[PDB]
Amino acid sequence: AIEKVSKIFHKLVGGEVDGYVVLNREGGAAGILTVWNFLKSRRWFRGSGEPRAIFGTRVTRGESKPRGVARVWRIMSRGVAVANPDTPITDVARYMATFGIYVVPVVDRNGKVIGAVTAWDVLHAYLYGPKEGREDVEV
Amino acid sequence: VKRTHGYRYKSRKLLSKAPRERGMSGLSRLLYEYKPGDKVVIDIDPTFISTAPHRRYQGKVGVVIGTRGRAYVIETYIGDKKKIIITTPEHLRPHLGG
Amino acid sequence: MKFPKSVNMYCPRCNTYTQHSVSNYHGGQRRSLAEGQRRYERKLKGYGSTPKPKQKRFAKVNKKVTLVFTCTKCGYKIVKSLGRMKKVELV
RNA sequence: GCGGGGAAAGGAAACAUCUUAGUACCCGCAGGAAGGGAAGCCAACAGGGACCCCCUGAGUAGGGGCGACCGAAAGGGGGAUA
RNA sequence: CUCGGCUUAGUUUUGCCGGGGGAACGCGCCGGCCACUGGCCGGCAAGGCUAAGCACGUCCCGAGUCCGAUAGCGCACUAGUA
RNA sequence: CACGGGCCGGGGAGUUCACGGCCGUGGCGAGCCUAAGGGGUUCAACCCCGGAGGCGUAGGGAAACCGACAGCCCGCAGCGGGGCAACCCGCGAGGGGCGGGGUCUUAAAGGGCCCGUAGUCACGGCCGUGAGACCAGAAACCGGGCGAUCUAGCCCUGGGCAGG
RNA sequence: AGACCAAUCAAGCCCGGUGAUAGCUGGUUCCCCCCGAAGCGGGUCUCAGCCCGGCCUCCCCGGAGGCGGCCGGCGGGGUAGAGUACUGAUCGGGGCCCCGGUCAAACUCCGAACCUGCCAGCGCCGUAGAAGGGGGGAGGCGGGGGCGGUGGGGUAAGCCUCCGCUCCGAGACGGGAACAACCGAGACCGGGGUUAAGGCCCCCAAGUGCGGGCUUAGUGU
RNA sequence: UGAAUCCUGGCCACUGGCGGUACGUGAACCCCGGGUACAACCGGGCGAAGCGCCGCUGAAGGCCGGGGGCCCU
RNA sequence: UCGUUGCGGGUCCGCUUACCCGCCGCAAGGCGGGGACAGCGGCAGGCGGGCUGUUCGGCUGGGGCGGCACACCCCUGAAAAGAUAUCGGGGGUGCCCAAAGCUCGGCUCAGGCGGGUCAGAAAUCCGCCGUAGAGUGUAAGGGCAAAAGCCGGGCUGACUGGGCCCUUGAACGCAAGGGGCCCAGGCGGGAAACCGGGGCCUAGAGAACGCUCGUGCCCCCACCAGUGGGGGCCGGGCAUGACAGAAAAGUUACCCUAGGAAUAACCGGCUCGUCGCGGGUGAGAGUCCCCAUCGACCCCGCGGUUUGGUACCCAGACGUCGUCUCUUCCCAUCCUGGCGGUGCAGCAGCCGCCAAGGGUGGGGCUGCCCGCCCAUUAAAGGGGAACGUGAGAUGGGU
RNA sequence: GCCCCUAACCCGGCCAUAGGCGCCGGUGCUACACCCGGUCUCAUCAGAACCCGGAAGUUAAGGCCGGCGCCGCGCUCGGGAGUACUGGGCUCCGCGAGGGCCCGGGAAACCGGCGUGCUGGGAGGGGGC
Ligand SMILES: [Mg+2]
Ligand SMILES: [Mg+2]
Ligand SMILES: [Mg+2]
Ligand SMILES: [Mg+2]
Ligand SMILES: [Mg+2]
Ligand SMILES: [Mg+2]
Ligand SMILES: [Mg+2]
Ligand SMILES: [Mg+2]
Ligand SMILES: [Mg+2]
Ligand SMILES: [Mg+2]
Ligand SMILES: [Mg+2]
Ligand SMILES: [Mg+2]
Ligand SMILES: [Mg+2]
Ligand SMILES: [Mg+2]
Ligand SMILES: [Mg+2]
Ligand SMILES: [Mg+2]
Ligand SMILES: [Mg+2]
Ligand SMILES: [Mg+2]
Ligand SMILES: [Mg+2]
Ligand SMILES: [Mg+2]
Ligand SMILES: [Mg+2]
Ligand SMILES: [Mg+2]
Ligand SMILES: [Mg+2]
Ligand SMILES: [Mg+2]
Ligand SMILES: [Mg+2]
Ligand SMILES: [Mg+2]
Ligand SMILES: [Mg+2]
Ligand SMILES: [Mg+2]
Ligand SMILES: [Mg+2]
Ligand SMILES: [Mg+2]
Ligand SMILES: [Mg+2]
Ligand SMILES: [Mg+2]
Ligand SMILES: [Mg+2]
Ligand SMILES: [Mg+2]
Ligand SMILES: [Mg+2]
Ligand SMILES: [Mg+2]
Ligand SMILES: [Mg+2]
Ligand SMILES: [Mg+2]
Ligand SMILES: [Mg+2]
Ligand SMILES: [Mg+2]
Ligand SMILES: [Mg+2]
Ligand SMILES: [Mg+2]
Ligand SMILES: [Mg+2]
Ligand SMILES: [Mg+2]
Ligand SMILES: [Mg+2]
Ligand SMILES: [Mg+2]
Ligand SMILES: [Mg+2]
Ligand SMILES: [Mg+2]
Ligand SMILES: [Mg+2]
Ligand SMILES: [Mg+2]
Ligand SMILES: [Mg+2]
Ligand SMILES: [Mg+2]
Ligand SMILES: [Mg+2]
Ligand SMILES: [Mg+2]
Ligand SMILES: [Mg+2]
Ligand SMILES: [Mg+2]
Ligand SMILES: [Mg+2]
Ligand SMILES: [Mg+2]
Ligand SMILES: [Mg+2]
Ligand SMILES: [Mg+2]
Ligand SMILES: [Mg+2]
Ligand SMILES: [Mg+2]
Ligand SMILES: [Mg+2]
Ligand SMILES: [Mg+2]
Ligand SMILES: [Zn+2]
Repeated sequence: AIEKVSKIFHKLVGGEVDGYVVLNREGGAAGILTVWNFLKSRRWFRGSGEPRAIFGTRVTRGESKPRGVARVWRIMSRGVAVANPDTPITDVARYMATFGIYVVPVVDRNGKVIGAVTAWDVLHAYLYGPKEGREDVEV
Repeated sequence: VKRTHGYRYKSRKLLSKAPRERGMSGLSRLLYEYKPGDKVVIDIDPTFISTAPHRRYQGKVGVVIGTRGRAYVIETYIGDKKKIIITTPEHLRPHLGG
Repeated sequence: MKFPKSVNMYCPRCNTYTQHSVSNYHGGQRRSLAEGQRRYERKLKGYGSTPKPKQKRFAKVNKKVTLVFTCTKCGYKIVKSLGRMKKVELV
C-alpha cells in the first residue's frame, strides 16, 4: 500500500496486468488498483514535458520535475470484497460482469492474501473447468 | 544482449545429426592405436558429448604426444596459441593427408 | 531434501570405510579473546563514527548446506558442504 | 626552546575509522641556547654502563576500513665527556 | 586494579588525564613483549641540580658556475614610503 | 555563422630532492662503497684516515628447522679436417633440453620454489610514486581576529509636524 | 522578504591552513633526420578517467625458418539456393489418405560459391638475422567515408547497432563547378618526356572528329 | 487562529504527546555458579527509564470512500 | 549506578553537621526551611535533524519513470572455421532431489487394433502392429530403443591426498565458477570387461580483512621451565545479486562552481510516419445513367505548411509566444480578367482549366495563435522570408 | 604346421544397394535350427524364457541361396542446367528497392535410367607342401 504509483504505472497502462491487489503490512488485502482508479481520480497525476525554450532571460528551472509521488493507497479502491478458495465462482463472475473490475483478491482463513481471481480465470471456469493439477472444492 | 558463453554455446548445428546417423556410432574409431607423432583429426561425436572437446577444435589437425590412461594427449593450435586436447578416440580420426 | 542420519564413509584416520553419524554444522560462539575481536573492541573505544562496515543489503536466499560426519570408531570429523539449497531434513 | 589547548582543507580516486597532525593557529613560560642527564636501565647467563645531538640499525619489528598510509627501540660508529 | 578518554609502533603489551578502589617495606619492593607459579638474571620508583658536544638569525664578518632595475627582498631611489 | 588575440616591446610554463625500475658509459671485482666524523692544507676546494653499516657471495619454509651440479643430449659463433666450390664431418664457450641436488607439501607419487657466478659504486639520461611537482583556474571548509559611522532591533536623552 | 549585519549574506570581512583539490577547461617557447599508431577486447561506483592485452617505437638475446597469395593431396562446415521430407504455417481438388499450390530468423532429406586445419610444392621474405624471448618509452582506450553482408532494427534518416576490404584522420597532386575520405594516384629538389582518371564549340589544354539511327520537348546537355 | 456577527460537524486507525496495575523485553553496577594457584573468560540471577501492551488527547499534524440491505458491512 | 554520604536506634525511623535554598550582616556569624535527599562529578541505557559530518550507483537514441539489456544459460540474429553488438527477438536461472545420485540385470515407450466378468474412453489378462509420434526434475537446443527411457537387486564415488588439460577469458594479458583425463589410498555394483570424485550435455555462481569449524604424537608466544590463554600453516563454511565485492535518503524556483554542442529546449540540417495537397481505381450513390457532382475497398505520388523521428552545427550564449510597424516573394486562386462543363430555363449555385497585375477591409470575445461570432463587402485566399523584423517597439501570456 | 580354393555356422567392419510388403522355388551326411525332457547347476506365476541333460521326429518355421513385383533407399549416369546461387572488377542500366556486363566457381527438387548389400578373420570341407 505504501509503494509509489510510479513503480506500477507502466505495468497497468501497458496492460501487462489487469489490476493489482494491494497488501497491508500484514499481507492482507488493503484494496484493489486498476486503470479505473487512475481514470476516476487525478490525485496521482503530475504534468511533465520537455525542457522549455529558455533563452534571453533568467529562469532557473527550465524543466518540470516530479518530486512528491503519490502512494498507492491514496488512489486505490478500498473495501473490496475478498474471495476464499471455497467461494462460488458465480459470485465472482457477477461482480466482474457488473462492475468491470477484473481482479478479485483471494485470502486464507487468517485474511492473508494467497492469490487473486482474474477475469481470465473466470472465463476458464466457464469454458473448460479447473486448471491443470487443481480440484474443485465444495462450495 | 551480449553473447553467452556456456561450454556448448553455439552448437545446435554442430551437435545435430541427420536421420541416417541416428543412434549409436560404429566402434572402429575405438580400435585405432595412436603412437606419438601420429596425426589425428578432431571430429566430435555428439553421442558422447561429455568427453568431446570444445567446438573450436572441430576439424583441426593435431599431433599425438602421448597417452593418459585411455585418452590421447594431442597438441594442436588455435590460431597461434598451442593447445593441449586430451580426448578419447571416439572423437578422433586418423589424418591420412600427412 | 532428505538426508540419512548415518552413512558409510571413508575415514582418513582409520584408512578404511566406517559408519559415520551425521549432524548439522553449528557455528561456535565468537570468543572475546579472538585477536580480531580484541582489535575491534579497541577500535570501538573513543569518539568517532561507527568504525567498520556493516552490510545492509543481502541477496542470498539459502545458505550452503554443511554437515558434520563423525566417525563412530575414532571420532574423526569431516565437515562437508552439499551446495546451496534449503535446509536438509536428517532422516 | 619548554608546558598546555587544538582544526579543517586535501589524501584514501566517494566516505565515516584513519590520515593530514599533535600540524596551522591560540594560551602560558624561559635562555643565550633550551629541554635531557647520573639505572626500580639494557641485555641474556656473554656482557654493556648518565645524557643530548649526528651517521646507521630501518621503512626492519610493529600499528592500520592489515587500506591509504604510519613507524620504533636495543645494538654499532662518532661529537663531547662529570 | 578498574571504567571513560586523548595519545603512542606498543600490539590481550606505550605514556598520561579524569572517576572509583588502593599496598608493602630491605626477611621488602620493581623489571625481564598476555596472566600466574617456580628458577635465574638485573635493579632500588614515587625529592633536586649538572658544564661540554646539538637549534636559530634582528645583528656582525666572509664567500658565490646566484640576479642585474618588468630581474633580484614589497623597497638599488626623501619604501613598509606615498 | 566553433572559441581566443587592437598593435608593439619586455616578461611568461617538466624543476629539485628522496626512493624504485631501466639504459649509456667509467672504476674496482667475490667482492664493491664508505656515512657521520677525525688529522693536515695554499682552509667549504684538495690529501689522508674513518668499513659502523649497506648491497653481493644460497636457498626452501608460516614456523620450528633444514640447506645445493660438470653426468648426458641438441646446437649458434668459433676452431679443426675433406672438398674446385656446393656442402659434409669432428670439437663446441654462450644458448636450449634432460638428468642430478637443496627445501616445502603429502602416507607416497606427483607438484612449488631454488641450484653448475657477478656484483657493487659512481656520472648522465628516461619513466614511476610523494613532496606545490609543467603553468593558470573553483564554488567551498577550518583557525584566530575586525566590524552595528551603513542597516535590523531595542534602550537613554534632545528636536519636528502650514492650513482646512 | 531567508531581509539586514559598512556597494559583501541559503551563513560577513581580514589574515592564516594554502601554491586546498580538480578524471574538467585554457596555455606549454629552436632546427633537421629515421620509423610511425589508436579509438578494438577484458576489468573497473565504470561510461569526459584508469589498468591488462591489440596496434607504435628503441635496444638486446637468439638462430633458420616464416606466410596478407596460388596449385594439389587429405579434412572440417550447414550459409545462398533448394525443399515443404522432421517441427510448424497455408490455399484448393479427390477418396484419416492421395494429388496440385503458397511459406519459415528462432524448420531441414539436400546443398554451393566461400572460409578454414595439416602436409607437399610454387611464390615471396629471411644469416645485412625467420621463429621465439627479455628490457625502456609510449600514444591511444570519442573515430569517420565509400562499397558489400535484403546484414539486425527503423516509415525513413547525413539514423542506431554488428561483420569485412579500402581510404580520411595522419596523405600532397589531377578529375569531379566548388567539396576529408567518389575516380585517378601516392609527393626529397630542379628540369625534359609519356600517360591515368577525365576531357577535346568558347570560357579551358586538346575534335565545331567519323558512320548510322532517334528526339521537336531547349526534352536534354 | 486572525475585527465583529452566525457558527465551528464525525474520526484517536496513523504520526505525535501524555497517563498506567500486571506481564514480556530492556545497560552499566551488583549477586551466584563454572573457569583460572590469580585473572582474562563462560553461564545464570536481579533489573531503571524506555519499548511492547492498555488508555486519554483533534482550537495536536491532520483525515472525512465504497458495497450492501434507516440498518449491516 | 559509583562517589560526595555522616551520626543514633529496629530495610525502616529519627537527627544535624555535611550539602542545598532564602533573609540579615562590611566581614565575623546569626535566623528559617530542606536534608544524607537534592545538587554536583564519573560511568551506563533511552529519547534526541536541537547541532556536526557525509552518502544519496550505473546503463540510457538528452535526463527522468520504468526495465536490468548490471552476474549467468539455451535458440535466433551470426554472413557453412573462429570472434561478433543494439533498451535486438523467443525463453530461462539464485533451485530441486537420499533420490531425481552409483552400478548390475531384465524389459519397451506414445498410440492403434483383435479377444476377454463386473469393466466403462480409460484398471488387470491374451495376441498383433507400433522409428519413438513417449519418457528423460527444471528454459531452449542437442543426445538416447537388447537405452541415456520403465521396473527390480545391491549400494553411497554427492569419497580422502594430489597432478595435468579445456572453458569462463578466440588469435592475445586476466578472478572466482564449471567440465575433462589421470596417479595413489580405500570402497560400491558386476562373472568380467568396465563404470562411479553427483544429476545425459550446455545454467543455478563469490576476493581481502574478520569470525567459526575440521585437521596434526603439527609450528610459534621475547632469559629458562610449567599452567591457562593467544597466534600460525592446510581445508569447509558465514557475503558482498551494482554478482572481478564502499557501509549510505531527500530537496533547491534562493541556489553556486567546473565543464559539455560527447547531450536536451528555440532556429537551422537530415527524414516525412504524422500534417497539407495531387493522381490511379470504380463498388456504390446520382429517377435512367460509374465519372454533372461524388468516390467505399485499395494503390502511386508531391510539398516542407502541423506534429514527430534523429542528434550534424551552435553552450567563453544566434534574445525565448503573440501583436505592432515595414518590405518583398510563392501559387496549390477567395475576388477582379479569360474559357469550359453542369442533374446550366431565368435568378442563383456547383465543378474544372489559364492567370499572382491589383484587392483581400472594419469590429465583439480570448495574452493569444487558431477559432467562433457581428455589420458590411466584388471578395473579405492561403503560405515563405533565422516559426521575416525586440542593437525597431510592446511585454498581456509562457 | 604351411600355402591355395571354398555354402549354410562363429567373431566382425561399413551400417537400408543391407530395410519393408507379397508371391514362387532351392537347401538338411555334416553345420545351423525347430525338436525331446527337467535328476543335476541355474530359473521363474510359469523348464514359456534363462540354464542344464539329450537326440525320437522334421525341413513346416528360422538361417542361407535364386527369381519376380511394389514401396523405401543408393548412384563419380542423361535431362533439369551452365539454370538458381555465388568470389573479384565496373564513371554499365534503373527514379528507386534493384538489375546488367566481364573474369572465376556452380547446385537442389524433380523426371528418366541403373542398382537392391559389399567385405575382413575363423571353424568345417577340398587340394597340394
Ligand atoms: Mg536549475
Ligand atoms: Mg565479449
Ligand atoms: Mg556429468
Ligand atoms: Mg597541502
Ligand atoms: Mg577523498
Ligand atoms: Mg568530497
Ligand atoms: Mg645547555
Ligand atoms: Mg637546563
Ligand atoms: Mg604520527
Ligand atoms: Mg627508594
Ligand atoms: Mg623591483
Ligand atoms: Mg635596461
Ligand atoms: Mg570553449
Ligand atoms: Mg576577441
Ligand atoms: Mg606526482
Ligand atoms: Mg568538508
Ligand atoms: Mg571559525
Ligand atoms: Mg549607528
Ligand atoms: Mg522563499
Ligand atoms: Mg558563516
Ligand atoms: Mg557554510
Ligand atoms: Mg581565503
Ligand atoms: Mg613510413
Ligand atoms: Mg574534452
Ligand atoms: Mg587448400
Ligand atoms: Mg532461403
Ligand atoms: Mg520457396
Ligand atoms: Mg564465415
Ligand atoms: Mg568507445
Ligand atoms: Mg565503417
Ligand atoms: Mg584526433
Ligand atoms: Mg576539383
Ligand atoms: Mg583551346
Ligand atoms: Mg475540527
Ligand atoms: Mg542522590
Ligand atoms: Mg548524575
Ligand atoms: Mg544535517
Ligand atoms: Mg551508493
Ligand atoms: Mg546516469
Ligand atoms: Mg531506471
Ligand atoms: Mg561460426
Ligand atoms: Mg540440468
Ligand atoms: Mg541400463
Ligand atoms: Mg568473465
Ligand atoms: Mg584473448
Ligand atoms: Mg558459471
Ligand atoms: Mg628481551
Ligand atoms: Mg562488476
Ligand atoms: Mg535564431
Ligand atoms: Mg530541432
Ligand atoms: Mg496522409
Ligand atoms: Mg474514375
Ligand atoms: Mg520540422
Ligand atoms: Mg552533435
Ligand atoms: Mg554552425
Ligand atoms: Mg557564438
Ligand atoms: Mg543577432
Ligand atoms: Mg549576441
Ligand atoms: Mg495555377
Ligand atoms: Mg522570428
Ligand atoms: Mg530588445
Ligand atoms: Mg534584431
Ligand atoms: Mg507580463
Ligand atoms: Mg502574470
Ligand atoms: Zn575413524
